[PDB]
Amino acid sequence: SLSDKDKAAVRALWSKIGKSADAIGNDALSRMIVVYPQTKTYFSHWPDVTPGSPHIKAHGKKVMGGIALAVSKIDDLKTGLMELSEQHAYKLRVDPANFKILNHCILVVISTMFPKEFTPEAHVSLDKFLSGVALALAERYR
Amino acid sequence: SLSDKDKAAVRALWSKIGKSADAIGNDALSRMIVVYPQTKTYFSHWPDVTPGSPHIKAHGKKVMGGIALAVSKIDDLKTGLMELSEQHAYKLRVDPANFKILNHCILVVISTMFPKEFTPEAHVSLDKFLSGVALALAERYR
Amino acid sequence: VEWTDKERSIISDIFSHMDYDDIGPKALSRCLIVYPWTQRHFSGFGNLYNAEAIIGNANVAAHGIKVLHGLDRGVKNMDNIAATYADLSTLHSEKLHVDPDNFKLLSDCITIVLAAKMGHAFTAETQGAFQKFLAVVVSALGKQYH
Amino acid sequence: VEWTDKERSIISDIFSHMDYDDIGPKALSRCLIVYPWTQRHFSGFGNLYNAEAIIGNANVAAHGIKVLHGLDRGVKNMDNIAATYADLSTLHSEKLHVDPDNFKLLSDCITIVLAAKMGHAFTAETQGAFQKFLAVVVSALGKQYH
Ligand code: HEM
Ligand code: HEM
Ligand code: HEM
Ligand code: HEM
Repeated sequence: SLSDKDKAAVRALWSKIGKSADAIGNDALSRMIVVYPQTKTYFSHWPDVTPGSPHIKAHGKKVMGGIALAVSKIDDLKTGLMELSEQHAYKLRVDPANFKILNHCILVVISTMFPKEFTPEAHVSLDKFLSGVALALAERYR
Repeated sequence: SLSDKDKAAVRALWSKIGKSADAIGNDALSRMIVVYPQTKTYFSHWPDVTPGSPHIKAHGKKVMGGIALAVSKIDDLKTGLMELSEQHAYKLRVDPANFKILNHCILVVISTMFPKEFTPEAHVSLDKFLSGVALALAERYR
Repeated sequence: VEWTDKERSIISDIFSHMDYDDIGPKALSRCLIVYPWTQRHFSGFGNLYNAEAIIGNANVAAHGIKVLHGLDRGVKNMDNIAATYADLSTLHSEKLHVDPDNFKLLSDCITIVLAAKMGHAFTAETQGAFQKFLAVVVSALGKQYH
Repeated sequence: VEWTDKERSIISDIFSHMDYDDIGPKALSRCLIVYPWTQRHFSGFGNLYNAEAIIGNANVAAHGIKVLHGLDRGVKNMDNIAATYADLSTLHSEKLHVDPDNFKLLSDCITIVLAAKMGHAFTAETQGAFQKFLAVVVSALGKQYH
């Protein structure tokens, strides 16, 4: 669980980077696709599962929008992300193992973009937070 | 998170297998040290890290005692297992990846021992619960 | 370490006694319930929205025997598993689009069901070699993912 | 796949521009904060009970340079990583008692810090080849664990 310190740390960081969420989302999805090619199995319905393709840029921004939601709903992620969890559970059937792959890609991106803001202290709290999102997202699966 | 259905399911199972806790404990740990020799890093203080050693036997019943505790605090694992969490976090410093490892061995043991009772449905709830236990033990780490 | 004779023996013993007709469906149907994400590739198998429907589904039962038998080739070619499976690997990747993590989930189900079947005979040493064998096959099934 | 010329080039490049004095300490120190169970092996290093103490620990800093130079041998022996590391593997398993899962957590921190250092140049392409390389060393470090 996220302590008060964690929640303040995420909010503060998000406050700072939130403006580039779309760039972050494109970057992280492009790395996921190239560094962990097995995740491509979920995008077989697109013809362009290539780094920074139109489809990837678009999705990039929808995923980072869900993170923006999670930040605003950080006091009760389970409830906050309930609808996103059923969409993943029953329509997409995404293996929760992938959330961890994506989270790691997100941290690498933030790290290359905001080197000065991504302190070790921010890292621990964002890591706890993204694990928290992963758990929330997995709620309705079984 | 555990539903009521999960809770009834674990409670009913435990009602049935709880008497053989010490055996399960020894079995499980013995499998964990054989099949996953890297977990031996934690028991280098013992001279007899071997399947069924008096050390394994004894420890197996201490661990299953913590599972008996969790079943009874099943409505609030976070608070119920706090003290266990501190021990693991500060004193043992056990990488929580290891929790998943043992959990898997516990399922194998229950399976070998109580085939009629370990249905697919009991399996989903006990898996959700052990995951539950793993997260509660990890609570005080960071 | 690759294969010790002991490992060879155990694998050989387990498969010469495998009751595919029992194990198959049970492993797959357990997998579909415990890791519901796996149902992504069974569109058309009929209703899989509840435990009971899954245990009774004949298509599930049949596909489970199909998958279990898919291990035979590994058993027969223990020193060439990667080469042997390359084809199945490409299939799951480009035609089925199966997330290779599911390979691992199913293996765990296989191990639990086999464990319930051999009881006490499913010693720590047997569990070791069996898991080692499944882990080699799962590795091979995911190498042609690009 | 094992090594493509491109991967060989990317690895050689990164290492010839590596600032060990910088990344070294940063990676380890970041690991001790983010995955605190890794502090298990550093009693003697001084106090590590808070983030600032850790960052500022000189023992931590020096061991960070030690461990990062530890990949130099893999770089100069790209086709023989398992043989090269066997020794270090024995060391970590029998004298240090280090949980191998920790090898993987330090790698992620090395990746995260080098990423903050290279910024934009730390492309998806680089990331892939650097992770690949690290995963092969981690595999080699855990191989003598009986
Ligand atoms: C940080 C964790 C994640 C968040 C916040 C998230 C969020 C979302 C959102 C908000 C949508 C839907 C928008 C809509 O069309 O209504 C979506 C769709 C989707 N997501 Fe997730 N997602 C996450 C992780 C993943 C992972 C790891 C994968 C697998 C590689 C994945 C695969 C998909 C797919 C296949 C869709 C449908 C996209 C389309 O058809 O264009 N998601 N995601
Ligand atoms: C289901 C998860 C687990 C539970 C409920 C659990 C519970 C416990 C309990 C209750 C004790 C203390 C005995 C006492 O009161 O003296 C203990 C000790 C210990 N546990 Fe955990 N544990 C779990 C998982 C693990 C794992 C996965 C590892 C490492 C691979 C581990 C390593 C240890 C060690 C090293 C000790 C100290 C043992 C000694 O020297 O006697 N535990 N555990
Ligand atoms: C140990 C892991 C597995 C092995 C050895 C295995 C083996 C096989 C084999 C041999 C086939 C051959 C059919 C043909 O030649 O057309 C097959 C087909 C198939 N497998 Fe896999 N399988 C495994 C895991 C899985 C999992 C976990 C899933 C789903 C989550 C899956 C989904 C499928 C599907 C959908 C087919 C096609 C059946 C059809 O033709 O309708 N497999 N598998
Ligand atoms: C990429 C991963 C790592 C590499 C390449 C690596 C490399 C090294 C090397 C080359 C040594 C040589 C010391 C000697 O020859 O005396 C060493 C020592 C040591 N390493 Fe590792 N290491 C790694 C990860 C870790 C981790 C994750 C830990 C703890 C979690 C750890 C704990 C230690 C300790 C305690 C020593 C002994 C230092 C002393 O007091 O002399 N290492 N490491």
